[PDB]
Amino acid sequence: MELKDDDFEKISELGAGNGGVVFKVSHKPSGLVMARKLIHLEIKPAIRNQIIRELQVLHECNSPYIVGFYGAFYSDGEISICMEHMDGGSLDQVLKKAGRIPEQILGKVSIAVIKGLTYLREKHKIMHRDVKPSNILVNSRGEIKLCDFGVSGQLIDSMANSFVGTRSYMSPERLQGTHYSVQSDIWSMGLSLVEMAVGRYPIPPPPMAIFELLDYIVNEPPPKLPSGVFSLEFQDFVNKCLIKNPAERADLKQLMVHAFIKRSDAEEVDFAGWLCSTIG
Ligand SMILES: O=C(NOCCO)c1cc(CN2OCCCC2=O)c(F)c(F)c1Nc1ccc(I)cc1F
Ligand SMILES: Nc1ncnc2c1ncn2[C@@H]1O[C@H](COP(=O)(O)OP(=O)(O)NP(=O)(O)O)[C@@H](O)[C@H]1O
Ligand SMILES: [Mg+2]
Repeated sequence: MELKDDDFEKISELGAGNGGVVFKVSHKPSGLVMARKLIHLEIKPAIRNQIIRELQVLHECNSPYIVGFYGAFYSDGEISICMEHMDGGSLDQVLKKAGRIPEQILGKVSIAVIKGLTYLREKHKIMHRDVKPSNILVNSRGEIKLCDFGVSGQLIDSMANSFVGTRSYMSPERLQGTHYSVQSDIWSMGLSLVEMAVGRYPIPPPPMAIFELLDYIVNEPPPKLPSGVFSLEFQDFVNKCLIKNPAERADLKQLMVHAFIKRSDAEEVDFAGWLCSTIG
């Protein structure tokens, strides 16, 4: 869209994670209100421009289930990724205001997440590589969209994601040296669903620093939903997502026809209204 740091004006901070900070900004010359993610990396100009070059592909993403992209550029040691502003935030934020999320809302989220993944896989042959509650954004129109996926191979390598932060959604196969695949996103999604359903990160079942957590994941059995509160469909769905053997774990075709999804797809759920009310 042709953006440059002076076009912008800061409205407020939407939040920060381990690797960056996101601002709600005004893009003055167009009038657009967007979210601006700033990423700071101590890398040589060569690979940096390679990142901005690779990030340019986000322009060709165009799906109801994928967050909107406006442009990526570099300035002042910061890489800027400029997005559709999502007025409802991430599901990780909603989760703090709501404590936990209803399995009917979660069925809608799953249908969104599944469709978004398939879109990225069918249309761009990229895997998401970071499906978690904080990377699922919602807005007051009741839309549910994925962001922060691995569009840039250079950017992935530079961020050394795997050891940072306190929670991990990495799958067993990956932490045992397997090549990355869509199955690994299924595991992430199920672990996400469990976390959003019960209201806390499932591993371990009710201090653990990253490496122990990672060891715990490849060794202990997978997390499961509690015993009385959720339908037996929702927990078979989540169970089929968290099968430790990627061979057995369900795939997107299978999940899309699972009992839980068929029902959720039919249930008349007012997500926007549930949202503006849970957080207003
Ligand atoms: O922003 C990111 N992650 O957030 C961390 C920094 O706050 C981000 C990270 C990576 C690299 N990566 O790929 C996933 C596996 C782990 C990993 O390290 C990447 F390739 C990206 F393109 C990113 N941004 C991004 C993508 C789509 C939209 I629409 C908007 C965006 F901002
Ligand atoms: N397009 C957007 N619209 C509104 N809020 C956003 C948008 N993108 C990101 N955010 C918020 O900005 C904050 C940080 O996002 P982010 O930088 O990716 O850290 P994170 O994904 O939460 N954890 P991590 O990826 O490990 O650093 C979160 O609270 C998001 O909900
Ligand atoms: Mg994120």
